[PDB]
Amino acid sequence: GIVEQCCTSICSLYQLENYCN
Amino acid sequence: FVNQHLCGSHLVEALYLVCGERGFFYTPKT
Repeated sequence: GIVEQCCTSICSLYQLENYCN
Repeated sequence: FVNQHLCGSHLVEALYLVCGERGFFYTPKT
Protein backbone atom coordinates (compact mmCIF):
# COMPACT_ATOMS: atom_id res chain seq x y z
CA GLY A 1 0.00 0.00 0.00
CA ILE A 2 1.00 3.65 0.18
CA VAL A 3 3.49 3.23 3.02
CA GLU A 4 5.52 0.61 1.10
CA GLN A 5 5.46 2.70 -2.09
CA CYS A 6 5.93 6.22 -0.71
CA CYS A 7 7.47 6.00 2.79
CA THR A 8 9.72 2.88 2.73
CA SER A 9 10.58 3.53 -0.92
CA ILE A 10 10.67 6.78 -2.91
CA CYS A 11 7.22 8.18 -3.67
CA SER A 12 6.08 9.38 -7.09
CA LEU A 13 3.22 11.46 -8.40
CA TYR A 14 1.95 8.43 -10.29
CA GLN A 15 1.67 6.44 -7.06
CA LEU A 16 0.19 9.29 -4.98
CA GLU A 17 -2.58 9.81 -7.49
CA ASN A 18 -3.61 6.16 -7.02
CA TYR A 19 -4.93 7.35 -3.58
CA CYS A 20 -6.96 10.35 -4.83
CA ASN A 21 -10.75 9.85 -4.89
CA PHE B 1 7.88 17.61 -2.91
CA VAL B 2 6.63 14.26 -4.30
CA ASN B 3 9.87 12.51 -5.29
CA GLN B 4 11.19 11.55 -1.90
CA HIS B 5 10.43 9.37 1.10
CA LEU B 6 7.15 10.66 2.56
CA CYS B 7 5.96 9.35 5.88
CA GLY B 8 3.22 10.18 8.37
CA SER B 9 2.01 13.76 8.33
CA HIS B 10 4.42 14.50 5.48
CA LEU B 11 2.70 11.86 3.30
CA VAL B 12 -0.84 13.02 4.11
CA GLU B 13 0.17 16.64 3.34
CA ALA B 14 1.50 15.52 -0.10
CA LEU B 15 -1.81 13.69 -0.76
CA TYR B 16 -3.74 16.79 0.27
CA LEU B 17 -1.81 19.03 -2.11
CA VAL B 18 -1.81 16.59 -5.08
CA CYS B 19 -5.40 15.41 -4.81
CA GLY B 20 -6.99 18.81 -4.22
CA GLU B 21 -10.78 18.87 -4.37
CA ARG B 22 -10.92 15.16 -5.27
CA GLY B 23 -9.81 14.32 -1.74
CA PHE B 24 -8.00 11.12 -0.91
CA PHE B 25 -7.80 8.05 1.29
CA TYR B 26 -4.95 7.27 3.65
CA THR B 27 -4.73 3.58 4.54
CA PRO B 28 -1.36 2.89 6.17
CA LYS B 29 -2.15 -0.69 7.21
CA THR B 30 -3.12 -2.98 4.32
